[PDB]
Amino acid sequence: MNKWNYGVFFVNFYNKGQQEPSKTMNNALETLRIIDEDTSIYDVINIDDHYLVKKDSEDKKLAPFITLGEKLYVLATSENTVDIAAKYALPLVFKWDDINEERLKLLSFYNASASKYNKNIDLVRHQLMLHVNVNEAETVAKEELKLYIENYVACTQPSNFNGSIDSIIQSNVTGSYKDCLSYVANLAGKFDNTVDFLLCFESMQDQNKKKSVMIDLNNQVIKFRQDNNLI
Amino acid sequence: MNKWNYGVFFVNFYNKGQQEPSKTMNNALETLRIIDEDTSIYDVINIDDHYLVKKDSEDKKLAPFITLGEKLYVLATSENTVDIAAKYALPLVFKWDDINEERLKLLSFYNASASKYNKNIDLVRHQLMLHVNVNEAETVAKEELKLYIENYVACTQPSNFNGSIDSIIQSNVTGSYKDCLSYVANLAGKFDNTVDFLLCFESMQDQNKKKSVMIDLNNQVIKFRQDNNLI
Ligand SMILES: CCCCCCCCCCC[C@H](CC(=O)O)c1c(C)c(C)cc2c1nc1c(=O)[nH]c(=O)nc-1n2C[C@H](O)[C@H](O)[C@H](O)COP(=O)(O)O
Ligand SMILES: CCCCCCCCCCC[C@H](CC(=O)O)c1c(C)c(C)cc2c1nc1c(=O)[nH]c(=O)nc-1n2C[C@H](O)[C@H](O)[C@H](O)COP(=O)(O)O
Ligand SMILES: CCCCCCCCCCC[C@H](CC(=O)O)c1c(C)c(C)cc2c1nc1c(=O)[nH]c(=O)nc-1n2C[C@H](O)[C@H](O)[C@H](O)COP(=O)(O)O
Ligand SMILES: CCCCCCCCCCC[C@H](CC(=O)O)c1c(C)c(C)cc2c1nc1c(=O)[nH]c(=O)nc-1n2C[C@H](O)[C@H](O)[C@H](O)COP(=O)(O)O
Repeated sequence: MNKWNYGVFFVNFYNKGQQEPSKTMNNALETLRIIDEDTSIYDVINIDDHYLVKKDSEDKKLAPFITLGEKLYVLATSENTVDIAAKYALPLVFKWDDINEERLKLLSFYNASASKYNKNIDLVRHQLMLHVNVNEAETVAKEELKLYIENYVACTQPSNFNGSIDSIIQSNVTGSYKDCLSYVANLAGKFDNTVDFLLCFESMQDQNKKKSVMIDLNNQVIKFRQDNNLI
Repeated sequence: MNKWNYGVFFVNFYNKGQQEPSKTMNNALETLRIIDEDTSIYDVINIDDHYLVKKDSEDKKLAPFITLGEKLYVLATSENTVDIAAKYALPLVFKWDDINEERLKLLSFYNASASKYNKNIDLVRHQLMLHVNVNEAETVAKEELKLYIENYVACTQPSNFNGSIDSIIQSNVTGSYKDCLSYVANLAGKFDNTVDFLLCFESMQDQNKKKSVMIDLNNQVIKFRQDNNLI
């Protein structure tokens, strides 16, 4: 409730970045391995696949409901699909490809709508979806995440790709460790400190890096909690 | 006696019919509180929404995963898929709508594939999805459950509502508590007692039976456990 739960997510696509169709998955099976045996704190896994047109037999967009464990959430996909969520008090799951700016404009309607329906959402915690990529070398990390995406937008019809693939990244989480930690736990802030994270560590090719950037942070939260009043 | 597990699923479609627009969603939310608020045996939830053509520009059908907490699953969408799932020796989620005859011919296919990749399968809990209807007057349910499906049916293209949707209902759980129970138990045996349940109590409108069937199960199972010791 000040205590930040952590989850993991994966996109669902064919041959992300460069990785050969079989490889993308073995990596993702490893990402899950850690979860089970080499960590704790990663307590839920998600599967971003939202780039899809979800409409019934009447060209009617379905209600993006995200399920995490017993809990149920709804993707803050728009101003209408977000307003509505206020109505029933449901928490939102912030998109990954949302320039932090614009995605901030949406927890805004969600404070404004909550108001409207005179709803009391002080205990509703949003979920933030970030694409981590940690490499002591500033720049390798960014040119690596610009491959997980550049593929991803082959599918989605992107106008951005005229002037924006850098911002998404700039919005996402990358660089050395400390600047990664100090960036998110900075961003939490711009979200009135009301979010939990679903962070994709799949741009990261060097498995050993990834396994190390995972159990590090585990051993970090597991402590931060322990250390001072959590569980 | 290995400790069997239970989740809860929800179907996802609009203007159900019989249940007006925000009728369903308002019941849905009531299921949800049952879980959070008065139960302890419902570990996860799910929002089935199968009837889609998870295609893309390239027309490649997307890997139909399903996630239940920190664990990954592969929906028995077909015979290949199951086979593919056989490799990674990932569990399967048998779906509420395939006729028990196909939620079996399919399980059969898995095990063929699996012990044909050397992937040990012993300890692999699969997951059964069934709609439920409970009320002493074991004839009611079938009507209010026949309804739901009859209210959904249209899209999917079921090899039967041009005959009747009596197989599907036959496959799911209609009748009366005391009975129903004994019957799914009877269904677990058809899969070497290594299948877990995902129960969607959303056929039954009277929300009092709902909260009762539910809390009825709960206690009854957490009692069982506290007994033969497993919690
Ligand atoms: C490595 C690749 C990318 C990783 C990205 C995600 C990593 C997880 C983030 C770790 C959190 C970290 C703690 C850790 O290092 O152990 C961490 C860091 C590094 C920093 C700089 C600040 C953190 C913080 N963690 C928390 C936290 O867990 N809970 C919290 O309430 N505040 C935290 N804060 C500050 C909050 O803003 C503030 O303390 C809180 O709102 C108190 O409220 P008020 O001011 O209103 O009284
Ligand atoms: C936990 C499981 C939940 C239960 C599942 C059974 C079905 C529940 C249905 C809940 C309906 C509810 C409607 C309510 O009561 O008013 C409801 C909810 C709770 C939410 C979050 C969204 C709804 C929605 N209902 C509708 C709807 O009825 N019709 C519609 O066209 N869009 C609806 N949407 C929104 C779509 O996002 C939108 O159509 C699409 O994004 C197009 O807009 P744009 O692109 O511009 O964003
Ligand atoms: C009311 C709405 C509909 C509800 C439908 C979903 C829930 C249905 C109830 C099923 C759970 C129930 C739990 C309970 O007892 O409280 C339940 C029922 C009703 C019945 C009839 C049998 C149960 C059973 N539950 C378990 C169980 O949790 N674990 C177990 O190992 N065996 C259980 N069994 C027996 C196994 O089949 C048995 O272990 C095996 O056949 C023998 O193994 P071996 O070959 O090694 O010797
Ligand atoms: C947990 C994170 C997600 C993983 C990352 C996303 C990338 C792919 C992950 C799994 C890889 C794998 C490929 C492999 O190992 O060779 C893989 C898996 C595990 C699964 C379950 C399905 C795959 C699949 N790979 C491919 C593929 O490369 N190409 C393709 O055309 N279809 C692929 N499919 C689709 C099926 O083969 C089939 O076309 C369809 O599902 C049949 O459904 P229906 O007939 O019922 O509609």
